[PDB]
Amino acid sequence: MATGKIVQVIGAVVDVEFPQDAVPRVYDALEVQNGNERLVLEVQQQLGGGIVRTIAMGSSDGLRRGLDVKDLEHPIEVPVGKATLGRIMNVLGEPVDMKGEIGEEERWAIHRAAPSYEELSNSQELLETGIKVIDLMAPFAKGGKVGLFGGAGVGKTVNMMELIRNIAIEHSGYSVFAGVGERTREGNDFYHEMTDSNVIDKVSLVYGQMNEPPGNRLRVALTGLTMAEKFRDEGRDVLLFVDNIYRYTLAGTEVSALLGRMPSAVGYQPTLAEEMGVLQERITSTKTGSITSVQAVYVPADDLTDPSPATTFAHLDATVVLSRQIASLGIYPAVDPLDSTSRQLDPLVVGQEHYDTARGVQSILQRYQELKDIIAILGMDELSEEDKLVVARARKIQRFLSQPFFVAEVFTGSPGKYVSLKDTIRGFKGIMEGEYDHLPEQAFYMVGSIEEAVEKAKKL
Amino acid sequence: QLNSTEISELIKQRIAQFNVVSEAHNEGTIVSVSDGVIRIHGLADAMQGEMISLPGNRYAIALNLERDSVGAVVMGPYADLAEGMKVKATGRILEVPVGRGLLGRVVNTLGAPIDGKGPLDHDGFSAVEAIAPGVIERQSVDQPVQTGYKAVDSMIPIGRGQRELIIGDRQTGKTALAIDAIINQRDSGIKAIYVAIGQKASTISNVVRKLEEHGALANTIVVVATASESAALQYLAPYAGAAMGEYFRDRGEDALIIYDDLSKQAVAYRQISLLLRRPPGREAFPGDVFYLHSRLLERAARVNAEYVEAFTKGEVKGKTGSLTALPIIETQAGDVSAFVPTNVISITDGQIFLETNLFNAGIRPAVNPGISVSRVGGAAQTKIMKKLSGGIRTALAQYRELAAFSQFASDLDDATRKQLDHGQKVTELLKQKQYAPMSVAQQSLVLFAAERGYLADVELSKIGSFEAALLAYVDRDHAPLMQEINQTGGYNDEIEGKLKGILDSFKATQ
Amino acid sequence: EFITVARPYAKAAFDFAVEHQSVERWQDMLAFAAEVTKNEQMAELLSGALAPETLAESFIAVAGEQLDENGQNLIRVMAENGRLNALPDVLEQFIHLRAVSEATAEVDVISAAALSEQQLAKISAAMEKRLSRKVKLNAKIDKSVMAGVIIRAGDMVIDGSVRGRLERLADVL
Amino acid sequence: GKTALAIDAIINQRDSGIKAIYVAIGQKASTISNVVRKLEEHGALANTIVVVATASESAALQYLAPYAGAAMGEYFRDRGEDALIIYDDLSKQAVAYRQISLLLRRPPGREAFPGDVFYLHSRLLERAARVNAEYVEAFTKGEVKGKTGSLTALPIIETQAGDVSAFVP
Ligand SMILES: Nc1ncnc2c1ncn2[C@@H]1O[C@H](COP(=O)(O)OP(=O)(O)OP(=O)(O)O)[C@@H](O)[C@H]1O
Ligand SMILES: Nc1ncnc2c1ncn2[C@@H]1O[C@H](COP(=O)(O)OP(=O)(O)OP(=O)(O)O)[C@@H](O)[C@H]1O
Ligand SMILES: Nc1ncnc2c1ncn2[C@@H]1O[C@H](COP(=O)(O)OP(=O)(O)O)[C@@H](O)[C@H]1O
Ligand SMILES: [Mg+2]
Repeated sequence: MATGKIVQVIGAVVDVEFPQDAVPRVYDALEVQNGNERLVLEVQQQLGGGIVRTIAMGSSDGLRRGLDVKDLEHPIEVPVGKATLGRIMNVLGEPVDMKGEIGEEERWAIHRAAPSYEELSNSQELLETGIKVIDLMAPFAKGGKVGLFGGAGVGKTVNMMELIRNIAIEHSGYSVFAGVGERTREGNDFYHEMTDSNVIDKVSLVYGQMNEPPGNRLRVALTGLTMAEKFRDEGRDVLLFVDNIYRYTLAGTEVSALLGRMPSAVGYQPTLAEEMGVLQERITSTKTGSITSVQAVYVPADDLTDPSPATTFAHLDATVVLSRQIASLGIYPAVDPLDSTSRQLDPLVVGQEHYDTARGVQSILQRYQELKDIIAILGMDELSEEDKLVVARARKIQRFLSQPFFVAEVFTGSPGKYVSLKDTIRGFKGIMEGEYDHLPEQAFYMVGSIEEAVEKAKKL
Repeated sequence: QLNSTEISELIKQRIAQFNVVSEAHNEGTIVSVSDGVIRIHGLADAMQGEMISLPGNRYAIALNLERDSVGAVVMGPYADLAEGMKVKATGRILEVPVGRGLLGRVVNTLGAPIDGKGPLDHDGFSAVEAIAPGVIERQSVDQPVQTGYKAVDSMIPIGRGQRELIIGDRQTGKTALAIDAIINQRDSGIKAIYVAIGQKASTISNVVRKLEEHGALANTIVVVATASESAALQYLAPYAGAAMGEYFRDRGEDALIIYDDLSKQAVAYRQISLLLRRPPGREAFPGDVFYLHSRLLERAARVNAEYVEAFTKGEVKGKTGSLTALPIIETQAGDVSAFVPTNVISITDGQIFLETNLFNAGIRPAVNPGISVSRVGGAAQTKIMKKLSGGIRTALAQYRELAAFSQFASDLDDATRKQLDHGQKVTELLKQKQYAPMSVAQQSLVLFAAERGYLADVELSKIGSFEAALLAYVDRDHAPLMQEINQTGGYNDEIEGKLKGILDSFKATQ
Repeated sequence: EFITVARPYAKAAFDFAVEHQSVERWQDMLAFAAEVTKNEQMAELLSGALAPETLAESFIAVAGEQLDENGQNLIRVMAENGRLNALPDVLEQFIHLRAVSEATAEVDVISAAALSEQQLAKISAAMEKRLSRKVKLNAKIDKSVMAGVIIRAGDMVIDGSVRGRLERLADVL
Repeated sequence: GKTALAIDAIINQRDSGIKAIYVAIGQKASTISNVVRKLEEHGALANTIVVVATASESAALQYLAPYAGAAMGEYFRDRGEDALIIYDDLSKQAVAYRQISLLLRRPPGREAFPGDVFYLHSRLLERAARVNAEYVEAFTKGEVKGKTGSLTALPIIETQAGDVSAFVP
């Protein structure tokens, strides 16, 4: 039995009046008959006199005043578990693909509290990805947040698919993709490419397109986070992909502007920091399991002081930068080793050997970048015999970082390789310490581990 | 404390009989008129976006449904309206005529013809507000749309169903590029729609005259909302054009729609929102300004054969459909960090930056490479053009850096000298006259000439005459090859050898 | 203050009472409605954010001396906008509009001592021609003025008090 | 290194007879847990009080934190012994007042902070002081004589792009 009635409709903001003893709480879900379809409304504010103010999760057109409203007493609930894998869903957990109903076993509310102080894991642990560049220069911690700063054409989506595959296969976890403000064409392309690469079954996709009202784009991240939290409770390790945190911030700004709250500096919502913390704090390592996040970041004006980047960076544990310049050399993955950083790269976290190897590699590459200016301006003759050695070693290092991905086999025509942390550490330590110096530089390109590099040199 | 529609006679009516609901919900009365926005008392059954009929065969759109009154915007002249006029809520959402008959006609955003050429033959009506096809319905864009400009078609491919933002400062040629892209589709299967928002009527009349002069008007639908028309008409106008374009897309045909000055639509919507007292956001735009442009642009898409088959009830089976949108955004002072420009940049699939400095310089097309980009890229491009354009891309990339060395290039490596005199000649070649679109055969021919080093000995001052002479020569002596290239756009050794023969034979002349 | 918001309700009520020739009953009902508003528990009830209809139906319960068909309609109309506190001002504006309609004006007279009947008669006769309305004088003689008389009608004031002359003379300084 | 310079100080006071307090405002729960583990590792935890307001907790809570810590230190200060208190991200407090303030429709000043933002820190910081023996005797009601209490404070502020000229810094 419907108990409320609509009293105001102003764009996406819908006001509903309930009997004084039945006013729904905040964040609850309502539904109404918008012609021939059910329209879900999310409660935002409880006004005096039983009037509630809600944001419509859909097209608001065609709503009449006085329509009956059914008060679902639980918050927005979405299906979770193994059944979601390989399926495309909207913010409401309805299937967007034509592949029929989801065989749900549970439905979970999207709004839940963060793990308590006593539930957090009692250790810091690295999440070995199997990619040489990432595992060496920007190691992932379990439960850490990772930002992607690369542009377009730099192989971002192939890196995402490779990470999904490696976590699903080499580990025993699952992945979730949250399309916050996705472009529909790009979402279709991503779905088809994941189908071709045969990684679709391993990952669950929830899409909020740009054409949706602001509420859907704002809440769509929470649905993916809830499914990831479901996967974590089973004891696995989970990867959560957020396609643009910046669009999450903008959707929150739009919602707050619609509600008519007072704006904040540079026009953002006054609740910017808390809205960011609510999402980010649920991505942590619990005793049962951990959720790890890779989030694409956008800088509104290349201004790193803007409140959105300033808030985002406070939660990021590592930064991965993709550059088209390295892709011009044919090196893949096109990860910049000089700008990519991780605050796990510390002797007390990764150990002294890893720290020393990474610092050595970075210093060698910086020195090479310095000497390239000398080589260009004055020529190789100026270079001493010690600087020629560092130039050759830097070229060999810069080509060793290449790696063939299992999902990129259609491009290179070579089988993918998985490299453990110790293997790449030992290989780079060897290259720096002067063993393997006699090999041709092309023996390191796209080879894999060093034990495969020596084999490649034997026939190269 | 202030009054909220508490006026003496309504209160007296409520005094007499409180249950005034006994009167039909279908009607109401105007209680306020100001700046084109009216407040209506009654209309208990009104709904968002509903058309409300006014005296004089005018209409208003119900946008604010408040607890005591309905706020509506007049879609026409409003100065003669007065409070106490009766209004009746027609139970219809805003709809416009659609069909093939609209082609060649000039209509306002309501679908009323304004060209003076009589009524419109039309295949029914479609709702102005609509929902874009879902993710599963879309299909990847891999088909070319030829603008007829060497620079655009070479470095910035446009695919059928792509959204390509034309952006630049005032008086940089955005309108010229849009209308020339309209002209080039005259002999292709693509049908064009030109939507004028906030333009002055003389400019639109001149544009229509130029369209009819080159013969493209018969393939174009013109939707006009002049600067003197009600803000609601200007704001709704792009959506009507999209609805007209969606007619072809769903039936399995290709359409190209151009929105002129989306910034003017945003200004009109801001005016409407502020007159309705909705909370302002950054730069006084309403909160959902991004939603406004996003839901409009997402309609431009390519749909798979199964969506077309389902929609047409199986009458069309093997055809996909597409709608290509070319929105126009005007940056005030080269600022792409403004609000509406940032939103439109984030929405679209690519950008064509027109620069005022280059326009002042000799390069009339003024397209700026290195900042313009198409995320669809080579998939939108024909095989021969895709093969050839990489040379241009890399040549300009190299030329950009050497421009600093141009001041004192007398003392340089001869390799650098060659790169510089090649970039300069390519940049000189890319310029093109207005209203003169080049077929794919001619663009491919001149690109082949530039890339294969045949311009190495030609002087920078004479590039244009060389191009014109080559085009006339190939049009005179080798028409079949141009026909085959225009028909297929294929590339192979049998074609490269023929082109080599063409260029060697031409180089003996002129 | 509720002065500005009370005006439409007072005007509507007065026009309705005129069309039904029941002004006196309306004035009594308005006075009663204004008295219940001043009740201490009713004041807290009115301050609370109850729903308009429940607050209205609770207000009608405390009134059994109202003409329900019209008084209940009035109260429900004011309740729907939360204007119930304006009733003491609606009453005053209703009285003012009634006095304007009956072309009758109250006048206050202040003097150092009680006036004779003949002086009162001349004052009333002069004021009736000044205003072109009937007048009703009241005398509120004052301890501070030592001579003269003050005549106040509406807000127009005529001063002949010696206190006024003393202050007006010192002003020439 | 701002947090590190501070926790090091707390560790140094392990044997100096000075009590320590660590107030975490708006910090990630994992970082707070890690800092607590490090404090316990070196044995300073038995001498410190840790007040926690995680990044996800309500803005209201993130204000009585840096004041509750001041009161806990004031206990030792008034008793006549020495304490050290290190508020973390006093900036993350100021962002929280702005939210409670803008939610209350209070007119913002420079940037978007309300004019009261100076009073907020001034009244929190001014409690850190060294008091003469007479005040200690008056407060203790004669129980403690001749000892001066103290409360040292190390507020932490975070600057964008090293801009020391911003409003809050
Ligand atoms: N390729 C070209 N060759 C020569 N002239 C050109 C070319 N392209 C544009 N022009 C000229 O540039 C001028 C501006 O063109 P257009 O009106 O299309 O600019 P715009 O950017 O749309 O301007 P506005 O913002 O004023 O509407 C016109 O005089 C037009 O003829
Ligand atoms: N004396 C030191 N020697 C070497 N490394 C140090 C030293 N002090 C701090 N660091 C390193 O500085 C890095 C950052 O330390 P810390 O987190 O305390 O900085 P912070 O400015 O407080 O960070 P945040 O701003 O995120 O709170 C860590 O790698 C830490 O080990
Ligand atoms: N291992 C690899 N080998 C060769 N090319 C690669 C590899 N990984 C990525 N790429 C390149 O990345 C490009 C596409 O990157 P992608 O992220 O899919 O595009 P976008 O950024 O536009 O979504 C391809 O052209 C491909 O050549
Ligand atoms: Mg123009």
